Amino acid sequence: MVLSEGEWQLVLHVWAKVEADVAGHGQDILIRLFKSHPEILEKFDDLKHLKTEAEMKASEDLKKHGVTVLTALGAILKKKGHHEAELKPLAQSHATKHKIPIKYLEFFSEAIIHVLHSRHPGDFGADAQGAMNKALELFRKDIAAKYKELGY
Ligand code: HEM
Repeated sequence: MVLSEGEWQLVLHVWAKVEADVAGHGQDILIRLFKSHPEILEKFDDLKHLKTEAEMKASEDLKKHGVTVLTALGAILKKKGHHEAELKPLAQSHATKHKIPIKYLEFFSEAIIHVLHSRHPGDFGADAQGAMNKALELFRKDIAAKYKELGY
């Protein structure tokens, strides 16, 4: 699958709203993800004790993890599908060290999309919704293949 330049433009236009407050979006996305999927919280040894929303918002460690994922994903999206080099070390760490099943990445994509609908609807209309679905599907397809390429 291959996105048009117009689709990438819609993706990166709403992504620019995320990067206006990366830490705040990271908190929102991760808190949504951890509440929807408590099994994912269990994968973070430094976070897995967290329970309340106030506790999650107070955690400097959670905030750092939100910045790390959104910064890496932003760099990948700006490759507009030419992301082989970026996906290799991510597959290695997430498959073999963090032990993240591939389906968890779909739950992360769902949390991104939920936060974009809530925060930035004026930049997330019908066309941009479709384009973001496609960009995250392409990311998931390609990283799932990288998981397999490493034997996981
Ligand atoms: C449900 C989805 C995911 C889970 C559960 C997960 C889990 C983790 C964990 C446990 C760590 C190690 C944290 C630490 O102890 O310092 C980590 C690191 C990291 N994650 Fe994720 N991750 C997910 C998705 C992603 C995605 C989609 C990206 C980028 C597009 C990403 C980028 C990173 C980066 C850059 C690091 C630091 C370096 C590395 O270990 O590769 N993560 N992740």
